[PDB]
Amino acid sequence: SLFELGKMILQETGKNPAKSYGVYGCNCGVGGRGKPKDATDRCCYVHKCCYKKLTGCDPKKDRYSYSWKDKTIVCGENNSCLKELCECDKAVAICLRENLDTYNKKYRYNYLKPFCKKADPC
Amino acid sequence: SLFELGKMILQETGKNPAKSYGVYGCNCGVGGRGKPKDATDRCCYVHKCCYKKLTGCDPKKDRYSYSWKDKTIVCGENNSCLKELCECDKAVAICLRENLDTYNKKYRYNYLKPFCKKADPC
Repeated sequence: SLFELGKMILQETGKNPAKSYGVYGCNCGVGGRGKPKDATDRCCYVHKCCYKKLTGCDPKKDRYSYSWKDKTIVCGENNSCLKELCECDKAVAICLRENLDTYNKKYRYNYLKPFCKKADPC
Repeated sequence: SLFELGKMILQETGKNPAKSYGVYGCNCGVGGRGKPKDATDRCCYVHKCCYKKLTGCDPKKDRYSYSWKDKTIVCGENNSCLKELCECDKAVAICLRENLDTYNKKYRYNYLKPFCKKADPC
């Protein structure tokens, strides 16, 4: 769920998930996908695409087990869907962190997501 | 559109709309409605309901004219839906502004809007 996702992003990036990625670019946070504005945004793009593919569980609300072991998100062996969900979340948290170097505050508070160029299909 | 809306919110509240109301509470910013966390959130609640009554225009993207006259949002005539849209946006900007005094930064960055109690029907 967003609980785990939020925590992962926090654990990885060291950033407040909602603050730094709640309305970032065309893909981070709620809204759907749009043309990624940068690497950070594409993390979220990929992440949402990851969600799209998920069947059998709710990415937003379904809880799952993961742990923070040796500063690594380790998804619990939940079930197939929740594991994928966890891995989606882990991936984006890692991705967001990996792309903190190009994280652009200019993209941080995007009130204009619907005006993002349409996203390619996932 | 979110251009006018954001601008209205800015003009009324002085606040960066996406920062302060992009992810605030259960109702502000993208996402839908939820039980308002407070008066600010309830503005957005009312706003989103206001949107629900619109037909013939896209509240997110359809631009419309309004002027900032005597520190008042004055909706241009536009057309019926855009006028009504503008009035929705005006109302929430005003409401957001009116409720700055209880604007709670602890609701500002809600990564968990899906976990908000379900909104009442509009």
